[PDB]
Amino acid sequence: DIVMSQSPSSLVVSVGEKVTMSCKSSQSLLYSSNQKNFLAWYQQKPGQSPKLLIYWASTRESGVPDRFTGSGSGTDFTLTISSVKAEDLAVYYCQQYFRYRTFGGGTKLEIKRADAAPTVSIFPPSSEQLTSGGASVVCFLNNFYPKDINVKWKIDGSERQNGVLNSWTDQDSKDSTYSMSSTLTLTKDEYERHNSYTCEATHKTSTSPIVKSFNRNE
Amino acid sequence: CVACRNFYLDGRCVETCPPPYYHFQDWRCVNFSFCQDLHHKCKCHQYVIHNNKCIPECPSGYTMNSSN
Amino acid sequence: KELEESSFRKTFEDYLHEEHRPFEKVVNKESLVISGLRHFTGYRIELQACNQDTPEERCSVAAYVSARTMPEAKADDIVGPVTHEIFENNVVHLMWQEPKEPNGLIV
Amino acid sequence: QVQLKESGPGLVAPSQSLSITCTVSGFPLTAYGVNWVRQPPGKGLEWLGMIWGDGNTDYNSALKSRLSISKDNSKSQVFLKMNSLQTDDTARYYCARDPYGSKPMDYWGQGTSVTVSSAKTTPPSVYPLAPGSSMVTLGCLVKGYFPEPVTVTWNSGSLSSGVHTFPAVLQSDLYTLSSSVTVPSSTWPSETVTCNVAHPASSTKVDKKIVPRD
Amino acid sequence: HLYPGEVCPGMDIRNNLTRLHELENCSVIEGHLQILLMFKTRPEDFRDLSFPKLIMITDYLLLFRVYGLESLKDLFPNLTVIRGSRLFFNYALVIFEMVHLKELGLYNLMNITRGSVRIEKNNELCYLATIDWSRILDSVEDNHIVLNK
Ligand SMILES: *[C@@H]1O[C@H](CO)[C@@H](O[C@@H]2O[C@H](CO)[C@@H](O[C@@H]3O[C@H](CO)[C@@H](O)[C@H](O)[C@@H]3O)[C@H](O)[C@H]2NC(C)=O)[C@H](O)[C@H]1NC(C)=O
Ligand SMILES: *[C@@H]1O[C@H](CO[C@@H]2O[C@@H](C)[C@@H](O)[C@@H](O)[C@@H]2O)[C@@H](O[C@@H]2O[C@H](CO)[C@@H](O)[C@H](O)[C@H]2NC(C)=O)[C@H](O)[C@H]1NC(C)=O
Ligand SMILES: *[C@@H]1O[C@H](CO[C@@H]2O[C@@H](C)[C@@H](O)[C@@H](O)[C@@H]2O)[C@@H](O[C@@H]2O[C@H](CO)[C@@H](O)[C@H](O)[C@H]2NC(C)=O)[C@H](O)[C@H]1NC(C)=O
Ligand SMILES: *[C@@H]1O[C@H](CO)[C@@H](O)[C@H](O)[C@H]1NC(C)=O
Repeated sequence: DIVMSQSPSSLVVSVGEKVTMSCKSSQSLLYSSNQKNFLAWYQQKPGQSPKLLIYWASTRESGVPDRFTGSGSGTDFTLTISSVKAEDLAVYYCQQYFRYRTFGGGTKLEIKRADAAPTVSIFPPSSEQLTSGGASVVCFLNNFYPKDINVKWKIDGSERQNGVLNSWTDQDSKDSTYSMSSTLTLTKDEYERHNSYTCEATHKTSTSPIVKSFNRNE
Repeated sequence: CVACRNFYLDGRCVETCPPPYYHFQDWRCVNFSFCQDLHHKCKCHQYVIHNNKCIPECPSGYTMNSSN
Repeated sequence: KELEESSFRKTFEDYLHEEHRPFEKVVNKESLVISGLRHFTGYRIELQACNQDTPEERCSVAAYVSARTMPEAKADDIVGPVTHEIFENNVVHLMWQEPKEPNGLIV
Repeated sequence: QVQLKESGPGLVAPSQSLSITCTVSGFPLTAYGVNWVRQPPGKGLEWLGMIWGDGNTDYNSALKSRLSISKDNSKSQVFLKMNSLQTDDTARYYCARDPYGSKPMDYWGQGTSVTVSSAKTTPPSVYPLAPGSSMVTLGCLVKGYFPEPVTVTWNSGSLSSGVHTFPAVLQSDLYTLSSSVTVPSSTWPSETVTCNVAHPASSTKVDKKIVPRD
Repeated sequence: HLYPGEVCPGMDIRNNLTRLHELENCSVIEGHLQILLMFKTRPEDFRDLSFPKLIMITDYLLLFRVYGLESLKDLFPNLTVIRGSRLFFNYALVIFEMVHLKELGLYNLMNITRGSVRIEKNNELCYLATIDWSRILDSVEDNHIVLNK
């Protein structure tokens, strides 16, 4: 039974820096007959399928940038990215294909970037949703860094905690920022029972929150 | 391909014979069963397995583990 | 390396167990002089060895060899007049007898 | 040229079987292997099994007890069958070409999402998010569907750089997500911006034009 | 695709052409091929004789004293590789005392993977100077091509 162990579980690096990650197999993957290692490295970008980067431990797959170098033999292997690009954000897996196939746990590569304030957008419920008897107030907080952000909802000036759903996107492949949606769901009746709706975002970027709001009446 | 640079397997040219196949006559990949059939067709050369190759006889210092 | 080549020639030595052309039965001799042959011409010579002729010949596999005779001195020298005609339009028709018997053929 | 595509049911009842078909093109199944790999939500890649050119198979010693891999060489299709699924079998299932002896798995299918649940398949209600009274951000709320996934595009994919499609949130056996698109003010509402939402499991595909408010 | 036909074992074909038809369906000869000592054969015997399925020989090809054979272009039109796993005294190709052979004509022969070429004592043999063996063998240093037309 071949066990593949990857380290570190994750690493953060700014664009341009060198990165190294390890893969260790419980059994030697070196084939006597050709003195090659039956080991491969895959890259899996968020929401995409895995892409082969390296095979035979050191052979780079067609169309793979020279930035990626595989090294090691027997049981200890390394993947190195000489100068990380923003686009390299992904989970890197090693696989042994000696006899049957086994994947490692993966190494998540994250990007460090300059701090960035979020772009805040607020949306009243759709007239179509209101016709159906529902009312979802959406607030988007886009393109910010670091990931930690705090969103507060206010209805008629008072804070609302109940009924809020938040979702964060994966780090952006091009600008290395994060985005998040915050949805406040109410019944149409409950929605029509108030006038002012506010979405307030607090980030390391400012002490004063980024505020967006609207009045139902308008 | 009209012919293979390395080895032949399942209508394809391959770099090496991967496990669980064996290198045969330094050009094709064969399974255990094939190598076994050659061995028993003798029972000339009773074929053996060594270093991922199906070969006529054991190298010097080696003997046939009968079963496998 | 020379004894790999020695054994090679020896391997084939060991592997080695109607129409009429001009011939000659060469008695008590290990040479032949083939006379009356066409100038600068190649020939196919089949040589065999025989240890019986009397009650039916008993002979060797052929030893095949080929050779071209030497050429003649003036065989290719064009003879007879170099003749000419000149047409109304001053075109010159040169004429010469090709060399009837040359060294191979004239190219 | 080289392609693989998985055809799954998307939702499996607990203790029922899963059947998938991987249809391939651009290479012969007689010369290549096909592997099956799964990825549970937010987890790694797990190798399930493989089928060699000569039809013989290899399975993951765990899943071996309830997994079958067969193929039809003439139809260029490979089959996965998995007995008595449980919650933990919920994952995205991929088929991948294995040019054995030369490369490891090189060509991967886009994958097929399988959800193991008793819950009923429910199509989403798609709502346009136009802003109230340089750039403008618009959105699309995709609410009350099951199971995952949904595909969201903007102007059938014409719009891509300014797009953010948020992970769905599950509340009461129904998922909801939102997608935003940021476009130049000069392009909207003067030019149409449409959100295109597909929910394969319910065989629904809807378009919602984002219309300005009064 | 690759090898549609059979894999056949090596053969030593002597005296008459009868056994030669055993190569009928071979795409690969897993062994050597020797054709020798055919003294009664004439061109007529070769006019309708062809093995277009033969693509490769794992060991060596040897031709010695085969009468009436003037070219190999129709015998082995598609022979592409001679691997030379086993050799005849260091040679992967041997053409010797082929009385009547005018050309090799192995127009599909691209590679000799191991071993050298020995072409000797073929008094009618031409189209040798026209072959660039450096395209077929890594080392032509050990070739022995002499005493031919
Ligand atoms: C004919 O085809 C072969 C196909 O690979 C061409 O490459 C030669 O391949 C042989 C193995 O098939 C190599 O030989 C090996 O060399 C190593 C030492 O380097 C030795 O350890 C092995 O025992 C074996 O002898 C050979 O190096 C390699 N040569 C080159 C230049 O690639 C060959 O070149 C082809 N020739 C022509 C003229 O097309
Ligand atoms: C193990 O190998 C045998 C023999 O393989 C055949 O011969 C090889 C040299 C090569 O040419 C292979 O591609 C051949 O298949 C297998 O037996 C054959 O099985 C096929 C069906 O898959 C059948 O049509 C053939 O007639 C069989 N031929 C013989 C000679 O038996 C056998 O299936 C293999 N077993 C396993 C477990 O892989
Ligand atoms: C060359 O092959 C032909 C065709 O048969 C094929 O080869 C067999 C070994 C087997 O794999 C068949 O399924 C293939 O179709 C042989 O010719 C035929 O031989 C059979 C008897 O074996 C006879 O019934 C047919 O009528 C023959 N057909 C023709 C057109 O001749 C042939 O004998 C094989 N020769 C050699 C040397 O292998
Ligand atoms: C071919 O040679 C064999 C002996 O090797 C002989 O028995 C057979 O009759 C010969 N056939 C022909 C057609 O020459």
